[PDB]
Amino acid sequence: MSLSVAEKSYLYDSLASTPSIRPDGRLPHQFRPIEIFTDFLPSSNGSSRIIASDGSECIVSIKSKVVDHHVENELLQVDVDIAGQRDDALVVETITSLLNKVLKSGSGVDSSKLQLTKKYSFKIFVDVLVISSHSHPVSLISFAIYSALNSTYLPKLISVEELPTFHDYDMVKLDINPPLVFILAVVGNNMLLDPAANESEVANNGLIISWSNGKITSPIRSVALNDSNVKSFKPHLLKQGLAMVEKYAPDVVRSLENL
Amino acid sequence: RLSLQRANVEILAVEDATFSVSSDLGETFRGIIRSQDVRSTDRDRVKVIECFKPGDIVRAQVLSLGDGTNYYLTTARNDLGVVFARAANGAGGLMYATDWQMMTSPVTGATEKRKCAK
Amino acid sequence: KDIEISASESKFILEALRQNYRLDGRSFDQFRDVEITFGKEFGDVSVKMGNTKVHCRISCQIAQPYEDRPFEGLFVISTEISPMAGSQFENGNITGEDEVLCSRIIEKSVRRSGALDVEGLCIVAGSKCWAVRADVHFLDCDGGFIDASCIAVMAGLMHFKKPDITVHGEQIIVHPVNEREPVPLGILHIPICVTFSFFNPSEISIIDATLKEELLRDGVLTVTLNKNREVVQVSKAGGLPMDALTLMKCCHEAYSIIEKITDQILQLLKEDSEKRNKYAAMLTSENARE
Amino acid sequence: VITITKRNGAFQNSQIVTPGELVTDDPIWMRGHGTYFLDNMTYSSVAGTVSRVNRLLSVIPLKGRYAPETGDHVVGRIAEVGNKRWKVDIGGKQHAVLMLGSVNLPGGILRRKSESDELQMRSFLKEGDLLNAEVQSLFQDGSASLHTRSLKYGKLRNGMFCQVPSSLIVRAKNHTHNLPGNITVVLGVNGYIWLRKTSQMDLARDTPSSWQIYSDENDPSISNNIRQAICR
Amino acid sequence: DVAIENNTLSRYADAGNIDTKNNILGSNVLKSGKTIVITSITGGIIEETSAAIKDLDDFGEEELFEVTKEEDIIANYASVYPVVEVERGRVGACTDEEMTISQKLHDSILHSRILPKKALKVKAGVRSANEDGTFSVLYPKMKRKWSYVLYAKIVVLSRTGPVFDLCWNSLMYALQSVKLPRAFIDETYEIICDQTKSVPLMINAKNIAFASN
Amino acid sequence: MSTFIFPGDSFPVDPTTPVKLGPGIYCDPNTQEIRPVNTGVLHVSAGVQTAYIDYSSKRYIPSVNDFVIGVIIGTFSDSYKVSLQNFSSSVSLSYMAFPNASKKNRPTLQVGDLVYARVCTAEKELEAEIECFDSTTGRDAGFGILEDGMIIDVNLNFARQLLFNNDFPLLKVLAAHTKFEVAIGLNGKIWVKCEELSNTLACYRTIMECCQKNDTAAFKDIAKRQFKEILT
Amino acid sequence: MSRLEIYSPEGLRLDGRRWNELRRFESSINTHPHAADGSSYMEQGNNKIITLVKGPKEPRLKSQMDTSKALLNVSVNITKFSKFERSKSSHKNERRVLEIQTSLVRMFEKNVMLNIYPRTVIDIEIHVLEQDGGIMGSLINGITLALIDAGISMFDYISGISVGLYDTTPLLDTNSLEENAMSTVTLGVVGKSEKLSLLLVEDKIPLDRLENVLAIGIAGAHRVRDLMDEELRKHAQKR
Amino acid sequence: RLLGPAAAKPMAFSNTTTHSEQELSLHTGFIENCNGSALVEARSLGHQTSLITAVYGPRSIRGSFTSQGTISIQLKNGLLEKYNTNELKEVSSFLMGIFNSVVNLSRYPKSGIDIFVYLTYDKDLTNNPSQISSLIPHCITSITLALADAGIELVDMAGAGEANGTVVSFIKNGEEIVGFWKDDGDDEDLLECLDRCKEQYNRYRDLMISCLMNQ
Amino acid sequence: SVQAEIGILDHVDGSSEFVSQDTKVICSVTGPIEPKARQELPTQLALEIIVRPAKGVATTREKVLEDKLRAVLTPLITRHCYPRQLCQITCQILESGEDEAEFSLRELSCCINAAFLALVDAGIALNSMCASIPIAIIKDTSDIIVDPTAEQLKISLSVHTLALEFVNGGKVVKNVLLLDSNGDFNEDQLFSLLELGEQKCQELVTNIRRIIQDNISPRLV
RNA sequence: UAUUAUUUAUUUUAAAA
Repeated sequence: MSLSVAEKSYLYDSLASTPSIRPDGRLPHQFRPIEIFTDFLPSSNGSSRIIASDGSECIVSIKSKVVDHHVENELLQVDVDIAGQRDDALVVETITSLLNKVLKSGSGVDSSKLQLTKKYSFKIFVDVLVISSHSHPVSLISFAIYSALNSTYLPKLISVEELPTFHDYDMVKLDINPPLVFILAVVGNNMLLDPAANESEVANNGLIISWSNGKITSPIRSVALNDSNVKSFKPHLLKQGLAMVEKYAPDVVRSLENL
Repeated sequence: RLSLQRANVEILAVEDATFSVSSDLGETFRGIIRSQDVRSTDRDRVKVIECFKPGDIVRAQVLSLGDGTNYYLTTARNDLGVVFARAANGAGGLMYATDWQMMTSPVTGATEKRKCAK
Repeated sequence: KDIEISASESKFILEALRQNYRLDGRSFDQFRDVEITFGKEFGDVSVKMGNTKVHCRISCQIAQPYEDRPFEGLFVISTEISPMAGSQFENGNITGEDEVLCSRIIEKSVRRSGALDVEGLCIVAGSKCWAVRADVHFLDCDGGFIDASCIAVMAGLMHFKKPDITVHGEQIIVHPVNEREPVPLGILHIPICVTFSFFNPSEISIIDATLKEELLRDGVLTVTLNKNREVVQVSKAGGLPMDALTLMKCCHEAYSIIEKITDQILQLLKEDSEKRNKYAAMLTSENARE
Repeated sequence: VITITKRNGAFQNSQIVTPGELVTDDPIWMRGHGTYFLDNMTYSSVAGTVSRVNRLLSVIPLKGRYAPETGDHVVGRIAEVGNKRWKVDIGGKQHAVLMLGSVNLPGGILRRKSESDELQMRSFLKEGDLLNAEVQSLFQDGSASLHTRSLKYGKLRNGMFCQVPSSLIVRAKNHTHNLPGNITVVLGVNGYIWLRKTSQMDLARDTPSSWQIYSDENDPSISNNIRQAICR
Repeated sequence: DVAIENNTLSRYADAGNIDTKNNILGSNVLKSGKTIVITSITGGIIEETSAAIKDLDDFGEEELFEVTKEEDIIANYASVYPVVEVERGRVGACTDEEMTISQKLHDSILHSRILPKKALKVKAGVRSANEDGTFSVLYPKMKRKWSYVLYAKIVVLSRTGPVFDLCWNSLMYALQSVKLPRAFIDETYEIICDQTKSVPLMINAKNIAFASN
Repeated sequence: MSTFIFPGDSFPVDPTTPVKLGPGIYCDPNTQEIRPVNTGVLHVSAGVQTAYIDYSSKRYIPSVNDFVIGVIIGTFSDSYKVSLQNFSSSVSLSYMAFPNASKKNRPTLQVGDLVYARVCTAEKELEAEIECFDSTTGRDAGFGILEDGMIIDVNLNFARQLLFNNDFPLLKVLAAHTKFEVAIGLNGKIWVKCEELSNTLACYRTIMECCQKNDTAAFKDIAKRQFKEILT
Repeated sequence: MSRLEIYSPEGLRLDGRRWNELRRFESSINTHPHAADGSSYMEQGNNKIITLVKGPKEPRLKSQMDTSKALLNVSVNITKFSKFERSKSSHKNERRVLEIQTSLVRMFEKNVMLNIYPRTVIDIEIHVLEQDGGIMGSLINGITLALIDAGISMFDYISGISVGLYDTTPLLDTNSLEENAMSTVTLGVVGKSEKLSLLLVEDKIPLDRLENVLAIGIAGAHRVRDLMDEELRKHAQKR
Repeated sequence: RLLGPAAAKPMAFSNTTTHSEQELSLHTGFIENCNGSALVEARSLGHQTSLITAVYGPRSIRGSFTSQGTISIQLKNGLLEKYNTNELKEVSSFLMGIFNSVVNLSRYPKSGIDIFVYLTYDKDLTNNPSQISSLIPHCITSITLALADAGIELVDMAGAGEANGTVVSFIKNGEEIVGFWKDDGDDEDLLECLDRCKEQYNRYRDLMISCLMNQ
Repeated sequence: SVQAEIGILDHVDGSSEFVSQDTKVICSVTGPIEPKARQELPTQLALEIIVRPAKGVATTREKVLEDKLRAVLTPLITRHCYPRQLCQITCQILESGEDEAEFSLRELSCCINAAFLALVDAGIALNSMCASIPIAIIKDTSDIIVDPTAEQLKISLSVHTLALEFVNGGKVVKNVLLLDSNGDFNEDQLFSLLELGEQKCQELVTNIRRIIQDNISPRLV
């Protein structure tokens, strides 16, 4: 739902206080309960479904294609499709352009782990289907592509240059370090991790931070969360948010790589 | 646009006699001249077809913001009304104001009733 | 921007149906008299059935086949409707329900059901093939849009002729239409559509409803048969729920119509072929001995 | 820390009647909701339990939105400012209508002529505002007609909004209650709840006009312990 | 009054420092009054097949072709495929103005006989792999044939009236400043254009025209 | 004096004699010359000398003192919304434009009802207005709802010839076969009604066929063959 | 796979079933409670469909409001990964979707009592996660089960079943491989009756063979209604 | 006609056939269609950039009842170095999140402002083989120029700079950050990125006022 | 000699069919009718011009064909006596009668003649009459020919479309509505064909006046 | 100010006297 200007000023004064009074009252580093299903699409090499606390849901499918990397530039393509939105929408093309940067072959994802012959390699097709969304889902999708890439199985290669052949039954597991994306909301001088729906509506600005190989990696953004209260932030808040994810990201990876 | 009880107009200028006026610019305002605000003598029960025509230039003082979408204008003054019109909805000659509710073109000689301003 | 039907007009037409009366004077199982007219160029056909008038235009060009079927030719069809057939149609409304359903039914009847010999349209496998296109122009709308359009396309495909091709090793040369006479397409069977309109005051079904009857309709059914007693395609979605007995009666009644219409197209094509081949008796090369 | 429930392998983890089946063949009945009449017999249109009250035969479906009735202390949000009325989001099948002659106007009546009726309403009751009112009457389609003709109903502020299913609202004499910790709850029968700090009116009226209620200005100083109480 | 700047955006702007990752074969920046016209010309290459009856090696079919063939004067000339983009502060698809100007430029270039088809032929080469001279290209009947395809994009800024005359005059300047990159094949073998060597487009100055309303 | 004329032709009337402008001729607001704009037969009547052109047309243009058959397409607070012809602009029918009207009583007319009215206002820059009783003469007989029956589409020249010219044998040849009641609208509409539907159906088919066959002498054979066919 | 036997003399098909045996039918209700008013996860064979019903609600714009009934909008989203080969979006592939969506709207607008819900709209959002033949029939089953979950009043069930005809032997619930080798008929049977609300024949079938195919089609569709009905009984008694 | 023959292929150039200071030039006010114009050009090392920005506003939105204004920024390809349409709209949403914190939105009720940036020429002269990061600072300076020329209220000037794919936009003489963009780059580096961009921001902050006070 | 029919279509106000050589164009006119919000003109009549090709979809080629056909019919219609109204003029090209990829004058000329006849059948207020002919000059023998065949177009140096405006019995050429010329020509050839065209259009309206009179006269009384 | 209103009408309670 929307929010009235009366309760908007109520949340701003309570969140910006030195004791951050969250709506649900969690800590600025606590996340909401998440349900993640994996391995349910037989036709796909990997699949996952994630259900957020506010009813948000996202489905990821992973297909593969044998391609010559000498002629195929990007070996990892992300195709996002938000329900109720057009394919040429701005809210879709931005996340599509952003997810292809966190999962860029040779950057956030090393192209060596999906190579085959000297001539050929595997191309990963990550298709995203956002069934329901209440806030910016770039962080919820990153969790879904994480659990899907860590459960993906690609056909095993059987090996003068000739076209490659694969075994009939046996398949190898795709071992790739999948980057993670976090959303941070600044409300005055307080930094919040995983902002809710109503929380992201009164925030002064937002932060997007990637995380791969146990460290902060490119890209990172500072996109707004609502056109109403867009406020410039002190550089110490950027450092505080960039340092807060370093303190709690391993707690996420440990709680996310268990599958 | 002429309705039975209102006359939709398009604001082209405004006072700053000096004024201010701006094509593909996309910047234009519009108002509504209600029948109750056409004249001061006998406000109710008038005929806007005999006071305005589509394409006529009207000098009118604003009353207030109508419904956000349109403004509310009035012409219940001697200096407010049609200030530049043409015969047969622009298909004739340049008419000029004469009486308080009569407008005529010199060359063609045709007369048409308006709500003039003089 | 739509058609207004008065309450008295709706009641009169329905009550007339309850008394076995159609305003035009046809029976409930009577198809409108179809009239095929051929233009100058091949593949130019104008169909008139009642006040409904439709004009078709066949064309072809070299195209890339589908990688799933490198040995078949393509078939394209567009059934856009202009305000010419009635101001209720908006120009540029290509995704309308009438436009989509008309294209899909003729596409299934021609391409999918093997009416057009797509394998004969293969030039070079996986590279060169004929893409036979069918353009349909709705001239005057008095109902029976897809019924008239299916007769126009099927008459145009049998009247259309493609440029000739000679196979010379690995080379292939397309003769200009001015040198060699073009070659006709391969038409296996001739599917003809028949649309049924249903009403309820014990239901009444009429064949090939006019525009006025089409607006007071409670349910529509489209069947497509050929003279080979084959059910090419059937489309029924919603409206009055019907059972298998009512459908089979519609199919048997439609077969009596599509069989006569088939013989007419074959006869009207033969008459048009002789009109434009007056001196064809002198130019015969393969002749009998003695 | 995060609690991530993980699953692998699959996609996920009285009389009952279904739509289309026969509930009774007795013509002497009064068909209610979830029930349709056909050929002197009675069939079900939804999936639920059969209800019998006197002669009213109906089927209560499982899942269902809020059905507004006459005299309901509801909490709704303003959707749009329409011609001589408001569209308030109650949570039913349709938006409920709040007529102009059914609220406590600021200056008593409209100050005209100057602006239209609709533009003058947005000055104190814009889109998205949250308030509470009572369903005065119902339309033929089931739409609710609200009214704010008392000091008890007004524009909500100084609190936070939460939503629960409408079926989980136990009926009681009082709609709003005072809670320990200087907090007041507004249990709307439509499922909309408004948790706010106890005000001067609800504390002094439940225990034993002007545009001051249409003001969006929150309370200046709220205790930090009171706001954290609303979260719990 | 008009002011133009040719080859300003072109790949061959500097004869000494020819750009590597440039694509424009020739450009022109025109400004008449307050309207601004920017016109660049990229290009591609297409392989043409020999569908002629001469390859049948039959005298009868060839004689029948020569008798029945009718003269087609404009068939020996090609045209450019322009893309007009008049910036008027709007969003959406192509305006009726942009589409009409593109069609007029195509129809006038074709009828005025600016680009004959023989003037867009590709003198095909074969680059060799001699010993440690890495590569070497040679230029001259060959089997495979090619033809140049010219694409033009026009961006009109600060439009104050009819701009078709300005788009045409800006295109006639850019056409008189394009160079066709020489092409060659290696020794699955697609064609490659030269990195620096190029030949200017032989446009007959007899047929070039200018616009005025 | 009747002659065929074309647009742009010279008007065969001297500018000395004052001539009244009718439908077909146009007075240029600039050059003040009288010139034709339509294609048809020119008519000039030798006190007042009027001139007009009789052109073939099917799109009805509202003109005052015209009897039309309209279809109600919209009910409102104080007026109906009537359509005189498809795709055309709708006309206005006020609730006070009825015999024995009252502001406290809404007329019993719904959408889809056929009304026989009179055009009382036809301003080019405004919406046309109709009424179901003559505001000038007080007439009311014949105006109002056309219950049941069937409406027919004809060109404007066929409808005008049927209402005005008493020599048009269509009405006479129809009475020779069946008794009926007819209402002719100048907007190309003809409403007929008989006791039995079979008679009304034959009247519909005859008026349809007689409209396209301009041979007036063939109306007798049309009704003879049409009424004889429905007997089968 | 490869060259297979469609209907062996031993009465066994290529996937092991028999002529009158359906694929496995696992339906689910209320799978998306916090994202729609009606939810149904349809899993018929390898077909995986998510059907979401959002309504009846106020229309976002008054341009789509009916003062006498509700508006029914069916949106079918066929994912890029529904098949083996990840299909790329084609301009021709959009026409087939519109025909399916229109056929579904016209089908359920006659069975759903839209008069009870005036001035409202009912959005049906469908996501096909995997398809393996008989996709049209499975789409019908998902809509019927999702509308019931949303409490939308209907006259009866609408069961979707697909029947194929191989030589002279009809086969129930055709999969993808069988549709590629025979003619296919999809049916929309209303409840336990023998009345059809949908009949799509997209391939050639002899007229003398169509009578029997419909009989076996409406029969097997009654079995589909039982499987859907039983799922609603178990979900209502356990809650 | 348009598009041309589908069988034609674009030209291919082979790499084996034959072989501190960042210049700036600013202009404003030259498009009659819009209210405020701008033209920024920069040529450093083997990469030349030249783009044009036009501002059409404020435009009164019919029937709108918003309290503050709405900014619409749209990037559009030009004639050289064409980027994908997805990444262009990504920079557009990043730019809109910047100017919504700079442009006085409360001073424009029931109206919107439409920005049009045309990347007319993005030359690159590298010897032998995200590239969009080198244009974000130049686009921010171009919009602020055209927004100031259009008489639109802007709370302080806005500029940015690049530091190996790291783009940071400052305000109040670098006191507060209004935008953050970083593609590729390395790790640990952050203090030197904010420093190299801040000195580049002050270089652009005063050069924009130079051409704005002359002419 | 040319063929033309009137009132062929039922569900429109006015229709026509014009034939020349092999070019066939069917045109329909409906108006005055209710215009769209983006179409209405406050003082005069709005036109909706639509021409559709015989093959394929409507491309940008027919867009400039609409713009030229619009420039001819707009001064030919008394737009001011239909304020806030719409007129839908739709031309359907049945056969092109020429090489569509090379020439489009034989279709433009027929659309003008078909639209004018359809406007007469509809009853729209026309300020005058109109005639249109295609003109070409042959390469070898620079001879001006009126209404050239399809083969003569492929052997021509320049092609021309002349649309004139006739008043007073079809004898006084009031103005030159449209003269569209493409190819190679100089000032002497222009006035040579312009003078030749003025007398070929003059006998066209004389034949058009006879065509429409043979149809409208049996309708009226 | 719903026995109020919307004009090419988004009113969805116009019934009683």
